[PDB]
Amino acid sequence: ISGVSPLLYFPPTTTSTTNREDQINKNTNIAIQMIKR
Amino acid sequence: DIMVPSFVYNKLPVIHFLQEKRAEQKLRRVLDETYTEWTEELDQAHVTDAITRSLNI
Repeated sequence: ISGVSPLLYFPPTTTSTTNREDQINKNTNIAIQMIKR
Repeated sequence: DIMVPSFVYNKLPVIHFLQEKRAEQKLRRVLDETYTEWTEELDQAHVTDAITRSLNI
């Protein structure tokens, strides 16, 4: 890790609001699509 | 009244035996055609992998 880095690592959390329901809904839709294929 | 009846009576046992054997054969054929069909379903690991790719990870 030699060399002074320009920035301090911070969590990549930028989508502060990401409802669990939407994520599981998208997972379901992808799962359904793959199953149908 | 005498002859045909006697010969029918003589026939009865063999025919009964053969028909019993035939019914047993039918049952045996019915049993022999039964096979359990194990179905295969898409592994969920691939679904999880595709979910990860969609996240751009």
